[PDB]
Amino acid sequence: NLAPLPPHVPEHLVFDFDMYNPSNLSAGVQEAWAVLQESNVPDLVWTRCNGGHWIATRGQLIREAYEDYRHFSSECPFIPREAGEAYDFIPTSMDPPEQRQFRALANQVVGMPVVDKLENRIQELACSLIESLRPQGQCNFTEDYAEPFPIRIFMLLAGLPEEDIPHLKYLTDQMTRPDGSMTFAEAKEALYDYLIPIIEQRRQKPGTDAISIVANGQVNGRPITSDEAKRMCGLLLVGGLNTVVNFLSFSMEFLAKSPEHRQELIERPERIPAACEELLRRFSLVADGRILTSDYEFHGVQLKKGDQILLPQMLSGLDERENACPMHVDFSRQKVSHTTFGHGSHLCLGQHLARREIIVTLKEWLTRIPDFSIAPGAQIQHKSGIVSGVQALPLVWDPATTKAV
Ligand code: HEM
Ligand SMILES: CC1(C)[C@@H]2CC[C@@]1(C)C(=O)C2
Ligand SMILES: [K+]
Repeated sequence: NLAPLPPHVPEHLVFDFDMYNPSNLSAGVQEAWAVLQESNVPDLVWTRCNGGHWIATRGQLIREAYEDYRHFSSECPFIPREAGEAYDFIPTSMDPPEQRQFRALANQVVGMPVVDKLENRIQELACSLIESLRPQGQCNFTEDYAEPFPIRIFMLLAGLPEEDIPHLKYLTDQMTRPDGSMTFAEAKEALYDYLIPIIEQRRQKPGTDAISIVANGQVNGRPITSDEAKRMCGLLLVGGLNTVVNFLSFSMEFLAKSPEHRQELIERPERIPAACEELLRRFSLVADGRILTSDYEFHGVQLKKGDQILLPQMLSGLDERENACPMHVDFSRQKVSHTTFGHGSHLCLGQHLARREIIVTLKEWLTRIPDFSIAPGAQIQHKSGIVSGVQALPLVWDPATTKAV
């Protein structure tokens, strides 16, 4: 159902795009979202779907809005409104300068230093998972690697039982790609019920894991509260279980269909970091937004206080104004422009971990399984939401062409 058009919204700016089920989804999710950048669509439109909200379609506007937190607040960053209001993760639900201290603490646990420290376990796991698959001559990448690799590394960092992964993944799936079984608030409360006793125990008997570090951290001179700890940890769980996990599948689906791109990285490995960046652009997958703090005219459009605006991080790099031939993958672009990891004060803190996991995957997989393809008769399907994903990715290969190291 489309929501009634608000009086202040001109009819020529309406474009009923459903971020949870785009029309051209069969052509791939990024392609489905790119229809918003066709010549028939204004730079800023209003969709009546999911309660009704604005959507900035150009990199220029997305960057702008993400910078101007005074007008575009993180307080209600998710669509639909019920989700945006229930969303209380730290520091994502706060605007500068309040998020400052909280962002610093989260940085201690998932920042650059920590990624350096865990580099060996990351390399270890990738190699391990891949050496297991190698002889099989086939695998469902989404469950055999995309999920275990990033998630187990996160469980290791947070000090959580790998036994809890299925329960935790389901809950985070409901917060990014809702299947209807639970509302955001319900998924959040279940997640919080899981976290609370664990935070309690670690505040009493502190450890070296991320949860202990956060739970016993200091924010602005005083100790962090159990609630604040819970809200930051809730966010870490989502980032850990529902980001790289989804992205790896888009990348590997592409590689499975691009023999020439695979060989290119095999021959010239020094290019992998650039290829990681290019894949991050072409297969960007996040889309959240902000809320108007007051009436405001943005690029000739009258925005009303309380209006929600989706600022798809995914679109900036697909914008032909930012990158020529945006849908083409070219590992040697002189500049890969994108906002895949966000923009503004909330720029992703886990980006260093994400890039390491991606780069390690690229090199390690290609070393052992240089030639692979999508299973014949496989119909790959994508799913859309706050973070898009791949339903399943059936891969097949000849073991005789692979090699152990
Ligand atoms: C492919 C990988 C990833 C992508 C595309 C991604 C994307 C994003 C985006 C777009 C934002 C900003 C959202 C906003 O402004 O409202 C963000 C923030 C954040 N990300 Fe990531 N992320 C990735 C991986 C991770 C991982 C592995 C973690 C770690 C668990 C993580 C933790 C965070 C945190 C804590 C923030 C909040 C920072 C703040 O509010 O100041 N992310 N991420
Ligand atoms: C939008 C995000 C990818 C970023 C990290 C996890 C996520 C869903 C958030 O809530 C902030
Ligand atoms: K909120």
